[PDB]
Parts: sequence; C-alpha cells; structure tokens
Amino acid sequence: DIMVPSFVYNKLPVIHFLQEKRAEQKLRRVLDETYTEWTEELDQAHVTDAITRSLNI
Amino acid sequence: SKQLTFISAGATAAVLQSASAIVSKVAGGRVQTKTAKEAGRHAVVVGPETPIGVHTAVTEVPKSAQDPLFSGVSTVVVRAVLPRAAPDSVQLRDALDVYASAGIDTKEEVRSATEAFKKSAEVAVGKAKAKGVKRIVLVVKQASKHNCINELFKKISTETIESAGLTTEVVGTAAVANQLIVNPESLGVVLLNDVAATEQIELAFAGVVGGVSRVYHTVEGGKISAGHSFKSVALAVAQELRELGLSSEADKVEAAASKNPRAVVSAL
Repeated sequence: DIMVPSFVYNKLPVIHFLQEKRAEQKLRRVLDETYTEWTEELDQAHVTDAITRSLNI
Repeated sequence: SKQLTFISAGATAAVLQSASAIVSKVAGGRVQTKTAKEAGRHAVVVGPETPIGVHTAVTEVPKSAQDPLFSGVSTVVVRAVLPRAAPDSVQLRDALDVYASAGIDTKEEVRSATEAFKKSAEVAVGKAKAKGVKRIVLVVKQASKHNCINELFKKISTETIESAGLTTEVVGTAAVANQLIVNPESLGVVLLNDVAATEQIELAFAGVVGGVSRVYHTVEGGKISAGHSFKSVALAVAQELRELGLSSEADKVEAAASKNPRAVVSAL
C-alpha cells in the first residue's frame, strides 16, 4: 500500500523518457534506411543502331 | 520418284521459272522438283541471298566453264556463313557486335560463331591442302563497326590454320576484291568473314569468271548448289543432276549454258 507504489511512482519518469527515446530511435532507423533507387534502362541509340543494321545499310 | 529441292532467296520469279523449265525438260519427269526453304542434300538455291542452314560458302573456277579472259586461273574463295535466323530476328553477324556495345551477355552467340568459324576454317584448310598451297588469305572488312566479329574470326581462323600447319595472311575487302578481279592467279585460297560486302565480292567473282555455281556446305553435312543468274543456275542444276547420277543430262545442260547463257531452256 505504501512502499512499492512510491517506488513505482519514482520509476515512472525515467522509463517514460527512455521509451520516448527508443521510439525516436526506431523512427530514425526507419528514415535512415530509405534510399532512392535510380534504375538504368537500355539506351535507345543501340536499338536504333540495330534497326539500321537489320536494314542492311 | 527422286526429289530436287528448290530454295528461293531473293531471286526473281523469272530465274526460278527458268530453272523449273530446264529441269523438267531435261530430266523428263523421272525426278520431281519440289520447292522449300531449307534442305541438306539434292538442293539448289536461287538468288543472291544466303539460305537458312548453310555454314560454308565455297566457290571455285570450274575448268569446263572457264571464260577465255580467266583461262587457267585456279583460286578457291570460301565464305564463312554464320547460322541464319528469321528475317525479323537480329542476325548473329550483327548481334555479336551490337550486344557487346550494349553490354548484353554474348556467350552463347560467341560459342555459335566459334563453331561456324571452325567448320569454315576446316573446309578452307582442306581445300588448301588438296590444292597444295601453303598460305591462305583471310579477308576481313576493316570498318570500325565490325571490330568484334572480325576479331573473333581472325582469332579462330588463324588458330585452326596454324594448328593445321599452314600460314595465314590477313587483308581487307577493297584490296582483295581488286586483286581477285584483276590478278587472281596470285591467290590460291581466300577465306572471307561473314559480312554483306564479302557476300557481294563472292558473287562478283562467281560472275566475272563467266558464271559458276557456288557450293554450300550445310550443318547436316552435305553440298547444295547455288546460283543467281541464268547461266549460274543452269550450271548449278547440271551439277545437281550429276550428283543424282545423270551424266549425259548434266553434260547437255553444261553445253547449253556455255552456248546460250540467257536462253538455255530453249537452246537445249
């Protein structure tokens, strides 16, 4: 009725702070893993060159 | 009963009709004449275009049909022919050089080209050994575009020939063509890499000599005749009939071709 309640009440602030920091860390890790992937596609000049060769030019 | 397979590759209908009339009138109906697009034996191909299923494109100077201008000349021109795909599809001769520029993998195509060159090289060295020449002349177009197909062609042809023990001399297209038309007695055996220009050179030599029939060696193993003009087609048919086992008919066709090139059918 007296002791354990008081010590729990004393614990609350530090635990709240640490859990907030942990959530911020999770969000930071989520953001840090985001990279924009620039894809590379076959240049159409080679396609045009192959078209010309097929014409026997 | 027997069958002769006619292949058409860029040939005008007049030449095909002339060939059909010649065979029908000379053979007399004993051997039927069917038309197709690919064959391995008993086949005559009409037209400049290369048919599907041929890996070697040898041509010689037959003694009987020597033109008076080119009397006594003896030179064998063998053109290496890579496998031919459908007209829409990209040909190997062009794929082998464009895919490398585009970065695409070129392993299977290289393997196929290597096999074709080895077979063509083996044919060329066999002809050179039979004729007794010690050195053969490789012909490669020196254009920057064909900087990969020719490189493989040289790397393989020289390797096989040197393994056989003969010498190889590399040259371009213009110099060899001029030499072959003007002074052909200085060349015994000339191999040609697979390019459009080389094909035209082979046709020009086959025509300037007086009109001859080119021999195509196919993948299945065999020899098929090839012509592009009335006289050349007539000679090709005569050789084909000779192969079937007809001597008198072959001689008659050859004589008719020698006398009346453009109207052999009526001449005989």
